[PDB]
Amino acid sequence: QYQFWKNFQT
Repeated sequence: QYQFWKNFQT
C-alpha cells in the first residue's frame, strides 16, 4: 500500500 511512494521517490 505504500511502495508507490518508494518506487518513485527514486
